[PDB]
Amino acid sequence: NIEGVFRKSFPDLAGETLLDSFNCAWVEGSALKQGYLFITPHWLCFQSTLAAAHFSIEYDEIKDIIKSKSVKMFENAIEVKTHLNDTIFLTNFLQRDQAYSALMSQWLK
Repeated sequence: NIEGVFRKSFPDLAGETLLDSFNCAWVEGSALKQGYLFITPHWLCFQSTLAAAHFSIEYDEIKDIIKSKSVKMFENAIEVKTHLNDTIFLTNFLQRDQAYSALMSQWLK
């Protein structure tokens, strides 16, 4: 029912097809929120599984996407840098390589 989460959380994106989705967590400082990364043709979105916290960012707002270096077994993060110089930290991916590839495909057009 991942589509239902998307359609409830992002009604402004009701015309967007859901191309892919990934389990991960949004981390901001000391706060971690487990949730879902959604990839649509124009938007990168996240909704927390058990909390209100969510975001949506257009690919034309994204300056860079980094597959974070790690020598730790269970850390698997992606960093999203915006043109407004914000940084979004996504962690705890089960399929980080696949997520990163799916991101590249839409961001690089």
